[PDB]
Amino acid sequence: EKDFLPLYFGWFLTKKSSETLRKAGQVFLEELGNHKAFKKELRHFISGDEKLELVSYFGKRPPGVLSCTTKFCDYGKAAGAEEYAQQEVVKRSYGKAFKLSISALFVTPKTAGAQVVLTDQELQLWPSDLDKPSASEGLPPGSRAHVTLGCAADVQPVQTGLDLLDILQQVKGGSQGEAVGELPRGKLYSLGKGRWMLSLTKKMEVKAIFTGYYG
Ligand SMILES: NC(=O)c1ccc[n+]([C@@H]2O[C@H](COP(=O)([O-])OP(=O)(O)OC[C@H]3O[C@@H](n4cnc5c(N)ncnc54)[C@H](OP(=O)(O)O)[C@@H]3O)[C@@H](O)[C@H]2O)c1
Repeated sequence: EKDFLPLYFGWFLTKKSSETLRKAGQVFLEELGNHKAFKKELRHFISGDEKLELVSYFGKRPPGVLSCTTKFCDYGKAAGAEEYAQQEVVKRSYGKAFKLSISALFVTPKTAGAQVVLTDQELQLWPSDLDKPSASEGLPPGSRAHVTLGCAADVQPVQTGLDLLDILQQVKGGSQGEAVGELPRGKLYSLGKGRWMLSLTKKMEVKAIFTGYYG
């Protein structure tokens, strides 16, 4: 027989970079929740019902260290998972160190995350797979790349990547609007339908190892 694969592949940030980014994500959620322009849009954010504390709202958080997922394999059950694992480049890079560039932080009524911009070599570790779900269109590859920081209670694993994909798809169409504020890290935007994106002024470099997760 052949040996079974991980739940997923990806970069797994260092203790430091996880701690460094996790705290940075949590400062953002308070700055946002405590922002007037934000408090103006709770009607589009939730359904019913006062000021909301986003850090408890996104109550489902990463147990330990943060990670950027490349290919979710589900132990071989997922499509293209098989071809993706035998790629030479995936085998070349398994165990190698990497640095990732976080260009922005976002929030929607479902997820909080951090956009990841992959380099050209890192993009080679991105699955150029056949069966793109509606969102992938239009955006350069690797755009889906992110790190999950939080999810609302009843939200499913895939949504974080889709939330970012929907947002970028809108910036694509030029519906960003103008920056409605200058958060301490950078520029803020309201995209409607309870969507937001902060474009960091100095992009955050985190160090990580490309490996697989089983658990
Ligand atoms: N013994 C245990 O059971 C144990 C112990 C410790 C921790 N855990 C946690 O339990 C989790 C198990 O995974 P899960 O049930 O949360 O999600 P999952 O479906 O098992 O997938 C795991 C990861 O893959 C990504 N993913 C999930 N669905 C996807 C899809 N349709 N397309 C692309 N990527 C997808 C997500 O990463 P992104 O959101 O980053 O894209 C997610 O964090 C692990 O993440 C681990 O942290 C479990």
